[PDB]
Amino acid sequence: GSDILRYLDFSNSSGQIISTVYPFYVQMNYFAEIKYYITYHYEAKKNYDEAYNQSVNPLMSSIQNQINSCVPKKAALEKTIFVLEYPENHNINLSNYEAKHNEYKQQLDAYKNCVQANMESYTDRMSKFNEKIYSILNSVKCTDACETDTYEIMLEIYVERVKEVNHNNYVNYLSTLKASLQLGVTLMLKVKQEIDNNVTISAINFLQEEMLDIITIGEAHTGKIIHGKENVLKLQNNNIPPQVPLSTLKKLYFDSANFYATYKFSLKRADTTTAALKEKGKLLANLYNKLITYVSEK
Ligand SMILES: [Cl-]
Repeated sequence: GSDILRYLDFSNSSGQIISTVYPFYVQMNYFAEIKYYITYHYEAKKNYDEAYNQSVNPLMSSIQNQINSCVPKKAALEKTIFVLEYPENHNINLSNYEAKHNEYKQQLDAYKNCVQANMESYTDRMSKFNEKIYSILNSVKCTDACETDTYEIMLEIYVERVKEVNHNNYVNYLSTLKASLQLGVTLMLKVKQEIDNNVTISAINFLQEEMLDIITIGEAHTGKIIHGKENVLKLQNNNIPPQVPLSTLKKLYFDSANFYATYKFSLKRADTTTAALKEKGKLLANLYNKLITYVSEK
C-alpha cells in the first residue's frame, strides 16, 4: 500500500509548504475559503465568483498539469524506494544497493525540482489575485457603518472546526516515535562496529532516515496546524465592536480565512503522514528481526 504522496511535501526558507497533492498551495485553499465566506455580500460574491473563474481556475489547471507531468518521475522514485526497502526480496547485493541509494537521492532531487518548478511565477499570480480581492470587497455596500455579522458567523464556524480534533496526539506521537528512531540510529552505529555491512543493515539505515524525514515534514505541518488553530481561538477571545469600518472588516475577513486555510491545508496532510509511519514502522520492525538472525549465529 505504498504511496509517497501521503507525506511528501516540500518546505523551504520562508516556511512555505509546497504540497504534491491538491490544492498544492495554501493560497488556493484560502481563495476557496473566501468564496463562501462572503456569500451574503451579494454583489461582492458575484464579482468574486467571476474573478475566481477567470484567474484561480486556469491557474489551478496549470499547476495540476505540471504535477501530472511529474508522475513518471514520481514512479521511478517510488520503484527505487521499493528496492531499497526490500533488498533481500529483490536479491540485490550491497554494492548495487549503495548505487540504488545514490540513484534515490538524484531522483528525489529531480522530482522536487519538477514539483517546485515555476513556484515563483505561481506565487506571483496568487499574489496578484489576492490584491484583486481587496478591491472586489469594495462592493460591500456599507462604507463606515459595516456590521460584523458575517465575521462572527464565520469565526464561530472556524472555531468549532478547529476544536474537532486534538492536535496534541499528533505531536506526542511524532515526538515519541522520533525519539525511538534516534535510539535506533545510535544502536545501528554500534551494530556497524560489530557486524559486517549487509543489505539488511543498509535497509534499516535507509528506513530510519526516511521515517525521520517524514517526521520532519509532519512537524512542519504540525506547526501550521497549531498556528492556525490558536489564532482562530484567539480571535474569539478578542472583543470586536458591533460596528467597524470597511477597511477593518476586510482585514478581519482575510485574517480569519487565512488562519483557517493554514490550519486546513496542513491538517489534511498530518493525517496521511501518520499512516505512512505505520507502514514504514511495520517494515522496520521486521528489518530489525531479520538482522537479529544474522547477529545471533555469528
Ligand atoms: Cl503516543
